[PDB]
Amino acid sequence: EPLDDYVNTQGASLFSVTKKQLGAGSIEECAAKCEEDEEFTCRAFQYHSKEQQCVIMAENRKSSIIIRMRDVVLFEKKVYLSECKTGNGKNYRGTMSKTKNGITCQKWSSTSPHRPRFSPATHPSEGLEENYCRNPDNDPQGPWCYTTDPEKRYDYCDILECEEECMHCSGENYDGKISKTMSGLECQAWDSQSPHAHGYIPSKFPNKNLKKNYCRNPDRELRPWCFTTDPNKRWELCDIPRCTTPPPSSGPTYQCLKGTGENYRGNVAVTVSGHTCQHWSAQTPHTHNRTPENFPCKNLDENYCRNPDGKRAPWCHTTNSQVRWEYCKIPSCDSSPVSTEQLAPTAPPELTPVVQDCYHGDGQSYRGTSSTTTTGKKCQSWSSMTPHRHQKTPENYPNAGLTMNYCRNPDADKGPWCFTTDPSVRWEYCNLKKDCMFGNGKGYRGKRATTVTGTPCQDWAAQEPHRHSIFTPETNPRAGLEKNYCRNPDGDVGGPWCYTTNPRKLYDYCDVPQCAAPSFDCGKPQVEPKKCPGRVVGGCVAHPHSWPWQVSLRTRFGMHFCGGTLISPEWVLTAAHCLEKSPRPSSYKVILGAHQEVNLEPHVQEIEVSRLFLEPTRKDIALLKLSSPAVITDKVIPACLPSPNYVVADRTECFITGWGETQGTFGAGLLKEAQLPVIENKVCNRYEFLNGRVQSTELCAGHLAGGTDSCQGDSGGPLVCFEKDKYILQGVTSWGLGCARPNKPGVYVRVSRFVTWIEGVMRNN
Repeated sequence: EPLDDYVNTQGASLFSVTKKQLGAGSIEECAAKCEEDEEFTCRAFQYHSKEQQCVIMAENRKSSIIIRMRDVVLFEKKVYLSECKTGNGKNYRGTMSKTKNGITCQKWSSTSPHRPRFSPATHPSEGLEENYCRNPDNDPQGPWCYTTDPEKRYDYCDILECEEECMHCSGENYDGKISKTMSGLECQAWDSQSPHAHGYIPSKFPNKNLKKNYCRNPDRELRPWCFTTDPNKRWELCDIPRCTTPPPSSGPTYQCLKGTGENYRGNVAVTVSGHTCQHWSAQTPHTHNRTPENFPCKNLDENYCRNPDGKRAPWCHTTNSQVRWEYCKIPSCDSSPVSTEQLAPTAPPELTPVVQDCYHGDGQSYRGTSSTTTTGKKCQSWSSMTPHRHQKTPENYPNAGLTMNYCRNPDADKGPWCFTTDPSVRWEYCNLKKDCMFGNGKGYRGKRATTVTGTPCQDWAAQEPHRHSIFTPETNPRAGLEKNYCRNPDGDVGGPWCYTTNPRKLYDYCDVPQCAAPSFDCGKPQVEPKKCPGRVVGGCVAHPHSWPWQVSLRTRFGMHFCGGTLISPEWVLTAAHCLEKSPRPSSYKVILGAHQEVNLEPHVQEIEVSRLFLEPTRKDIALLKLSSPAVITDKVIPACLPSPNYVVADRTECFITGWGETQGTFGAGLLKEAQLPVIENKVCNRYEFLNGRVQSTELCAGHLAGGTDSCQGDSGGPLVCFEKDKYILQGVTSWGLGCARPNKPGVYVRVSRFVTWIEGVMRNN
């Protein structure tokens, strides 16, 4: 199959020895454009995917120094990662770190130990690089290394033996082939809209490796697992033949102080706390969670003790119990750690609401990612975090050429860019720089075709000038992408542009401006918005209506406890957890536009939802449809189509609009906010924490480290999809009460389960 040698964690490239450059637009086309040349089997490759420009580097991290950006990808085919062979040799590209007897980096092309068997040029495509391990001479033994010590070579210690169905070395090698279970039942597809309305096809975050249904165990359970086809068993332990080896050697170790702290040679253990601790002859008879036989020979000097994980010191036991997480504190020149890595957001709106007159045209193409602006001010010194707040720093990616005060290419989107130190623009240029649209394509039921080049583009089904195998319009057909009509697949916040009739460049815009849809569009900030990092409970801020997509859901007198969402001139979604108990007549209440509790003002929509509602089954998905049509206004925005058959994104953040209580100032008044991601598929439904206490067909949100759901008042708001570049909809925000309950969010309500009335009544009212 054309896919089965790719596994990468991304964001890198290099200042390589020699370099090469081509183009392509699809993934199967690789099998007729990349492998066909003899020049090398690419030890790194660099396909900048969004604009068909493609690159490759003749040498890699095994021989040269690194660079990084967003969308910049040191692709490394599993051949150059092949820490193995089986049988007489086939793909081995070892790099072995540290043996029983202390071998590490020394080279093939060294004439010592014995008359030179290989050097990098001695075959054109088997990679006889520096020290790095190979099966070259038809010599069938496989794992061995050339060394400073002649004594012996071929034996079954550093010959690793990957029985690939479970753990070896770090336990990351979980790319197994089996799928079967302890019960003898079988496991659900991720590959259709039945039996269940969802799938895990490869265009989602790659480190999951979720191919079809084979064993994935990313958090290392004691036995493998996943979702049974049977919705009664639902998910369960996977079951397999036995395991033994594990083929360990001297393995991995750190070269500077990111490390575990195991190597604590010290002749003491001192702290301010006490006197002395445990020589485990003291185990008589209280057994301890660590004892010396599980550290078999590791410098336990009678018993000056030795580190059991965490950081740079011992923290073991004493016959007293004051604090067991007391580490030793010996004064010495040990170490200098700092916080680390990842991400790129906190971006500015570049002053577009009536555009500040310091930008030109639609930026039709600039030789990579760039269609970018020229608003133009002062650059960031990349050896300081400066100036105004943004989520990450140069010392997150330090080896990427980021020494001196080097101006260096950051994260691709603008083209060659620098963090611009000014309120009018937060990024610009790297300091050594040499039938028309609904707007965003999602279900654009139309057929204009313009470029700024004027006339129609190419049809994406066609193979001249641009070409594809997979990405035919028919392959992604849900509202039609046929013929030479306009389609932005980005649906970009920058507006409609397309992979034009113009060959081999970024895009082109229409001849045509965006027709207006504000305050009825899916959920757009039209004045492009301010943003801040969140990850504080309740709310750091209560902004003047830049969250305008607001309905408040209220008692019979009109006191405030819930929220809500318009979805047409009469259609609405809200919560119901004050309802959700008895099928009464008109008096429970809804307000359309109060960003606040009792403190309304008369510009808000204040015709009550006299015609309350609840489903043919009572569920909190209340379409509190308006009696009348709405009285829409700019600080009171509907969502729209609450559709089934869409699916939410994953691991990234969702959001809720929050009419909850304050915590830390005045006791009542105003709406606050929460940003909150997808939870891992092994939390609620599981043996330890709960054993199945909640009905998982409702949709959640929650961090890797705490938050809320929709609190009081937050309830019922637009259940905002962060998809197709600006907010749209899946379900309604459910209930809410009880602020800040640590790491315990709650319900949001799905539409497909009750669709015959939930999407039914809202037809053309």
